[PDB]
Amino acid sequence: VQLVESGAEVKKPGSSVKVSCKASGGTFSSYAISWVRQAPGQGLEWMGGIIPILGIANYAQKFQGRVTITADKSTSTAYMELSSLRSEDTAVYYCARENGYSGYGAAANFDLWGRGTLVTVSSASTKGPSVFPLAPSSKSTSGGTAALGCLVKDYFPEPVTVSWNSGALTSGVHTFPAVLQSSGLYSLSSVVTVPSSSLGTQTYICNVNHKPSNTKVDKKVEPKSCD
Amino acid sequence: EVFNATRFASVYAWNRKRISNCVADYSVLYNSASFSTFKCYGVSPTKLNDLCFTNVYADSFVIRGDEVRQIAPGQTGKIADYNYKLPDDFTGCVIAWNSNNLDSKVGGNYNYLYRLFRKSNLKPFERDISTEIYQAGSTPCNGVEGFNCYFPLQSYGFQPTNGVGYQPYRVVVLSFELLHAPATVCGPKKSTNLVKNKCVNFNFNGLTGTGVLTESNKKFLPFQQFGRDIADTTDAVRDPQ
Amino acid sequence: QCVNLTTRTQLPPAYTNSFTRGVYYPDKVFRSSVLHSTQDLFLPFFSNVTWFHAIHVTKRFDNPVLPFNDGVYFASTEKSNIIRGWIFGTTLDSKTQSLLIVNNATNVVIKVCEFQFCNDPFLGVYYHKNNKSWMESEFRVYSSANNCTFEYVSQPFLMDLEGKQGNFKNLREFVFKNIDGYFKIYSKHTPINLVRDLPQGFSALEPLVDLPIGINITRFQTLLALHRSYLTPGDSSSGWTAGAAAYYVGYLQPRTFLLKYNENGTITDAVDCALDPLSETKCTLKSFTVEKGIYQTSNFRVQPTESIVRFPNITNLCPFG
Amino acid sequence: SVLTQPPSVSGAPGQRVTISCTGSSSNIGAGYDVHWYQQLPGTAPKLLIYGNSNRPSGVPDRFSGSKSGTSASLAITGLQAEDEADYYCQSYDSSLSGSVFGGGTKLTVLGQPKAAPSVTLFPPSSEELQANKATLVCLISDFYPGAVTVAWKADSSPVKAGVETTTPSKQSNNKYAASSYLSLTPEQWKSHRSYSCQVTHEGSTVEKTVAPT
Ligand SMILES: *[C@@H]1O[C@H](CO)[C@@H](O)[C@H](O)[C@H]1NC(C)=O
Ligand SMILES: *[C@@H]1O[C@H](CO)[C@@H](O)[C@H](O)[C@H]1NC(C)=O
Ligand SMILES: *[C@@H]1O[C@H](CO)[C@@H](O)[C@H](O)[C@H]1NC(C)=O
Repeated sequence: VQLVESGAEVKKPGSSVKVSCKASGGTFSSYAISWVRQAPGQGLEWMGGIIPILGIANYAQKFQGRVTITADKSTSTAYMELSSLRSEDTAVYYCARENGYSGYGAAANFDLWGRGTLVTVSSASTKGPSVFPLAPSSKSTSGGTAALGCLVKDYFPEPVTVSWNSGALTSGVHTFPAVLQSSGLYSLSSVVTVPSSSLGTQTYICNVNHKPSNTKVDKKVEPKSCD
Repeated sequence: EVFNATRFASVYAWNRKRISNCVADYSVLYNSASFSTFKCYGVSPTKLNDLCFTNVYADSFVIRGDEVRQIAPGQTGKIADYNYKLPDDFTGCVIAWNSNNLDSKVGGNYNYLYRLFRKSNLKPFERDISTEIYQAGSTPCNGVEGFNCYFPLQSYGFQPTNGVGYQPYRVVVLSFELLHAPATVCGPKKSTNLVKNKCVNFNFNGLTGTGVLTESNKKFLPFQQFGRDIADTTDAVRDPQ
Repeated sequence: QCVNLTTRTQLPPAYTNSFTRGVYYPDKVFRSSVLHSTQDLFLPFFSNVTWFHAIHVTKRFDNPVLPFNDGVYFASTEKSNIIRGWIFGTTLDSKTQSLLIVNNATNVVIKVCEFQFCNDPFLGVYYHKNNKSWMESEFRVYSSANNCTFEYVSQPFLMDLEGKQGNFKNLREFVFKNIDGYFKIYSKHTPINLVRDLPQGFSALEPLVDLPIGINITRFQTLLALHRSYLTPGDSSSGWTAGAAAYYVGYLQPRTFLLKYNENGTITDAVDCALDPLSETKCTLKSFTVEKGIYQTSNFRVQPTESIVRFPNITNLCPFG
Repeated sequence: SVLTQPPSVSGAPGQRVTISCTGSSSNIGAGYDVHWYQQLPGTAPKLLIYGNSNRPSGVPDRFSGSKSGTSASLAITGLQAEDEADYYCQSYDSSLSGSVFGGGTKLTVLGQPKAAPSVTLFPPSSEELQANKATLVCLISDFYPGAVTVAWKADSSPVKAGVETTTPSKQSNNKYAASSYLSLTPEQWKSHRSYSCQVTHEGSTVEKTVAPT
């Protein structure tokens, strides 16, 4: 079968996170289900495994009593609750399945895995984004091409997609990734190469959508008059 | 940490520890005056430190108070045949004690599991972690909790307010291996009180001489053990104490 | 991983003479005021020994694969700790139990395993611009390893990573033997002020730890370390530097030596029996002082070099079965 | 933790490449089976081989697993265009009371030839100056590979504050592009005479400056 998980989710440093694990079909109420995490920089850890039949918790000695995993038999799902988050919890969790066997070793193997849930916690929480226009000058346009775009600043959280004329511009578009600043903030940019013969007859606008903030700014872009 | 820890494992997946490149003394494990039952076959409990073996396999798990008599070769039950089988040539040394103040709590402690159903027997010294639903008939069930399909793994009934024959007993078995190889871990000779200025007999790893041990006034270099003289006679041995 | 070198000019090795070198403790017992002789692997005095250079000012870098015999003598008047460690093996193709005894800047690593030894494993010290210190960054000794059994860690020892071009101030001797498969290491530091032609001084060698590996060693090779300063472009092809070092490689011969023990119990003098008739008489009479008179040391037997076995006027064959 | 792994391993496309997993005598050498996984950067890891004796459905037979005493080994034959991932060593540990993974080794070819870069320096606009901040951008595009060292200067001293570099991503024409920001204030933006971002790429240094006045 296939196990689906939730998408990206951000929270506060010291609050509780609520994610879930859905199962498509069956073969979920008969085998054990564990949770394996992965963080860029170190190896893979193992918090614990929960059995859905008896409902018995089995964690590790390296993790203290701060995470609780429950199971449901009515809809065949599992939930994960973790409070008092720290600055190291920026990782991704996986909803794995265990299938035991017989032999001299008898080790726990992970034959079936999940999709993944990106849980990133940091400062500089959700706020109002601000986009600034960008126009070329007389020195930057020496040939028959021009470079302009829109700069997105103080936006949170990820992901954020940019668009040009509601997707009417395809050739010459480029989306730049984000970066970690000194205060936990991100910044991106996007520039398009257009000829100078269309700078006086057609305008360029940027449409930015933000589903976590439910905001959508529509700013104008005009060439500079001094240069 | 194998004896004193924060928690233990179950019987279907127990802790396996190997003692290699180490040395220990089984004298402290005998005068503890804290164990409930102590059985040790294949060798006497008081003369197992002189003779030593190649490897030491130690397994630790939990069991009830009425099942401590089942850890023996030559009987059939429900736990000794589906979780850990004992062969005929079993020279192990089992130790058990009662520590109900840590593995039990109010409300019902059901942390550890056990296997109850199995298709057939198993070869001794083999772990079984199969969580497949044991079918008792001839029709499949697609892993459901209905007819003809019961789950072999069942919970416990540990409670700190029970009697004596139903309490969680920490049971451990120390088995020895005999192969064509040097002793990775061996019982060492015990020390004896230090005596000097009398006619004694000592064996300092290189000789067995009878004489006295007088206090010398010369210090040797820290790389030798013995010492000869002009007449070619070993009359100066450094005490490793 | 390792890289290949380029063909350049080198200097041929020279042959020098030793002066009372290669004396160690032949046993682990205490002796005093006794003149006892034993039969072990020592170095004959006034013998022809090889000499290899390691100075830059040119570009002298020679590390051949010399065959390891029963007992060697590796003496080096180390000044700035250029030589890091030594390797051992038979064919160096990840087929036998090779040895790796290196002395890094953190701890001594004695790991006898099946590492992939390349043609010329060498250490690399790079000089940083921000930090004014010599740090080791190019760790090119082996490729990888699959499975191993033996692993031992020795005591930590500090080393200096800065290489100069001045005169030497210390002298280190290394003796590696192999009996019953046991590995013996004799090392002792002795300060001295000389660049070549070692003096006639006397100094014993005390062992540190015995390594029961139980394998056979037939070849050995020493490791050298280079520096990467701002004067060189930083490539290990034609531009590099090695400072100044000089190590001696000698083969121990099975010759009996008469040792002298004082009241403290240290070795003071060494007398051979197969080098000089005077020393032979001194070691056979069991006395360091010989008066006037005639003595008998050994016998003189002429070994036959030819064998004339022939049978004339006779022949025939046999029908077996 | 208790399981170590080499950080990198080199190989050739057509030879045999092996790796080793080393731990203790209580997790791998005690008798427990080992499990190898593949961590591809961009999808979930799957099962490759369990117990070093059986073959699951959907895996090729080129992977070979064996246990030589206290160490496990993985051997492959032939490097295809899908081996740009990480291999981990997983075994059941009794001292940790659970399963623990290894370190992870990287095995991939950069395939990153050099290319001539082209930089663009853009001054901030007039609408950005009243927001009490100054974001000096410096966009680099059409270069290969994506390893550019970004430095800033104000004609009298290098700037070691507010410098940020982003990672470059692949374009549609097999090129890379990135941008560097500089967080400053508009009060000190007009006092200095000029600003510039200096970069290098295999010795090639391209310098571009602007003037606010
Ligand atoms: C044995 O231990 C005692 C005390 O721990 C110490 O004084 C003595 O030097 C030791 N002997 C050795 C290490 O040979
Ligand atoms: C040797 O012993 C004598 C007296 O027994 C002493 O004076 C001298 O310092 C010792 N030599 C050493 C320790 O080098
Ligand atoms: C055979 O013997 C005769 C006399 O003994 C001798 O002259 C002749 O040379 C011999 N032939 C050989 C040795 O071939």
